[PDB]
Amino acid sequence: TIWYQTNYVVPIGAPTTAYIVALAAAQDNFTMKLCKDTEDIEQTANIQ
Amino acid sequence: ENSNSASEGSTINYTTINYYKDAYAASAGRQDAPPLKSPSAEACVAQLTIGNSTITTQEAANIVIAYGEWPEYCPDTDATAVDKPTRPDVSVNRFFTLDTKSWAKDSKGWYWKFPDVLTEVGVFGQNAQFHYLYRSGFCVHVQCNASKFHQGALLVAVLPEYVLGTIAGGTGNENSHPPYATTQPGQVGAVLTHPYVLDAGIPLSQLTVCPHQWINLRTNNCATIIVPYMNTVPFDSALNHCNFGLLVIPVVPLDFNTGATSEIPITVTIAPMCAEFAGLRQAVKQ
Amino acid sequence: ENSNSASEGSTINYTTINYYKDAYAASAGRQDAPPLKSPSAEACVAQLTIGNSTITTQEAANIVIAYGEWPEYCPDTDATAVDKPTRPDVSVNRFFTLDTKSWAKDSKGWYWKFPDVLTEVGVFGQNAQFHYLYRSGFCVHVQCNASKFHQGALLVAVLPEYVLGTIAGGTGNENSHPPYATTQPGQVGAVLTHPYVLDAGIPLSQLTVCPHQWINLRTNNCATIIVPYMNTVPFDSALNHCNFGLLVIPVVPLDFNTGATSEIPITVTIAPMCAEFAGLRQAVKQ
Amino acid sequence: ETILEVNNLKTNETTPMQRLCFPVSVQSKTGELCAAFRADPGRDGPWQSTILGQLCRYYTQWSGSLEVTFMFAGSFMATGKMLIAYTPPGGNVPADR
Amino acid sequence: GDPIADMLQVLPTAANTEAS
Ligand SMILES: [Cl-]
Ligand SMILES: [Cl-]
Ligand SMILES: [K+]
Repeated sequence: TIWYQTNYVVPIGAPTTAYIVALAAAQDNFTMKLCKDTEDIEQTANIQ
Repeated sequence: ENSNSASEGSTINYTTINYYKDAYAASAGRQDAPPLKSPSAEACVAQLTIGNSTITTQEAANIVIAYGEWPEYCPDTDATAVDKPTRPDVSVNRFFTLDTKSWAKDSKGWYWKFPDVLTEVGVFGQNAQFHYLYRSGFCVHVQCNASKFHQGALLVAVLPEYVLGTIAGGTGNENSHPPYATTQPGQVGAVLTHPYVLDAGIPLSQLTVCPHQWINLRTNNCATIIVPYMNTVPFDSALNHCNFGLLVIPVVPLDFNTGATSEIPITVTIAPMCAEFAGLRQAVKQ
Repeated sequence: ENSNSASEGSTINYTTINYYKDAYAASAGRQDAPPLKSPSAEACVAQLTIGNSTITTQEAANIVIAYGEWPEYCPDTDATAVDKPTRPDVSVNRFFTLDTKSWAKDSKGWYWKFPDVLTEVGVFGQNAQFHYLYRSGFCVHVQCNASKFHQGALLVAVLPEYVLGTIAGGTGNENSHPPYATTQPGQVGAVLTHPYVLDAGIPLSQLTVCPHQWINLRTNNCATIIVPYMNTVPFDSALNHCNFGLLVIPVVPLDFNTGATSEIPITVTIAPMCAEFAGLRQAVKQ
Repeated sequence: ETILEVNNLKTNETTPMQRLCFPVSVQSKTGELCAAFRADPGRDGPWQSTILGQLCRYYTQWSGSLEVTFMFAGSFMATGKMLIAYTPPGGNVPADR
Repeated sequence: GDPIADMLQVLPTAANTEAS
């Protein structure tokens, strides 16, 4: 969760809404196990 | 001679005169960064991590060490209670953030009492309630952001034994007293009614004689003060006694032009340091 | 060859055959007081003191060390969670006494689940609720006094992973399940409806294959069992999972002549040992 | 690191680019929640858009520490502080700061 | 220096019997 600790503050002349981009990655102690097929690709018809 | 003088046990040696077997009967005689100027961490993007929490400052010369003393557990030479204390460590020595205050152009100022602020928060709170005896230091971090076009200055200070007084009925004839909600406002803190005299008949102008730091909007957006345990006894009740008060007072009022963000909050984040407890029994809230 | 056999990392060496790059593809091959007989403290007025509490037994050859292993904090080689755990020590590793049970001539028997019994008791309870991860051993002490003219025998045993079952509607056609109050009865414990099968389709007669001690009224008035942490993971939720159950069952019914004291209670006193917690957040009751 | 679709709303599926960043703005009430999401790398949701999430799906189990980087793209004149928390298992989204 | 002082079960064959 990300909360406002103080506030988003600006002087006159700057936008009162902005955006944040969030990125993610694994650290060096990360590993994976038991190789398997993914749910994120399917095939419902012929690939021509 | 019996070594029962009040000065017995101090580093300073005095040359006195005596005609009795008790040392305290003797004459006063004669003797034969600075702790009070708010020593910076150096004088004694940055990141202070404690427990599972991290705040981000900028410089170590921007962290005040109250009276030049870092928090520590009670040494055996000063302890009196004989039970083994519990020092829970990471579950209690970590950063807790309280309700945020809103700084307005006409705000008077606020105060919080320690350890009252956290007696009902987290594992620290539980330990404070389950034990008769408590003791700890604190890392106090006050946060306030504003733009390069805003202006204002908060004095952030730690006043040990912050006893509050009343206006004595206005006329001074009434011996009234501050009520419980005023002396120990808890987590939300309280507002000063007469900041000039700190609601206690003493000048705000001299508050800088106490550990403090300024939050001058044009230069900084946070203040950090590390406070050691201070008391006339080595451990005490976290419920009955507040060792110190935190004061945040706008000495130079907040100002900005119409259209600039007017919602300027002030947030207090505090971490007990070297918290220890003793005299275990059932939980007591007050 | 990849060292991915299930037996990899054990003290026993096996001589196996393999034709593939993965060790687990290999044949089973051939290999090339007692931990199960409830080892007494000696085999591995007395007073056991822990924290601010003391119970009084008689002999160390009367204290069972479950599976011959004394409780210990999780070693670094077995740990997986990376945060520094909190080990509050004396505030949690101390004796807690639960509600007393009343032994009657027709009592069926009782059980308690661990750590469920203490999740709402003292500083241990608070830590169990504030942290996702919990781990500890226990010193279990069961007390029962009666006169030299009373008779009876309680089997006091520790059954790891005590999963309860139902009578399946009596007929065996209903796939019913034990309700929450039955699987985790809390501090007050619960009563067995079919002690002969431990309410789980297994024989009470073989329960002695688990760490146990008898309380035979003519010889002793208490049983003490020290239990190490047992689980397939190094830490776990104190709320979702009970590592073991304590069973107190009158195998030889209580008896005495009319006029002898008929109010014969059974009291359970337990002390967490090496309790540690991790994964701090807000308090969660369940 | 790859981009997390924290702003994965049903209402922006037809303008998918908007899923790549989320808003922060002047608040009138303090301590507000800005965004929340689970930390399960292989679960449906924000992590699915990351290559970490997609490779996780070619495996059954994982282990280790993760990192979430937040990049503020407002103006140089905008300032403020946010509290970013990771709540271990036990309940639901914390109700307040 | 320290401010606070407080801080195999079954063998390959069956056991033999020895003459009394
Ligand atoms: Cl007043
Ligand atoms: Cl049943
Ligand atoms: K033999």
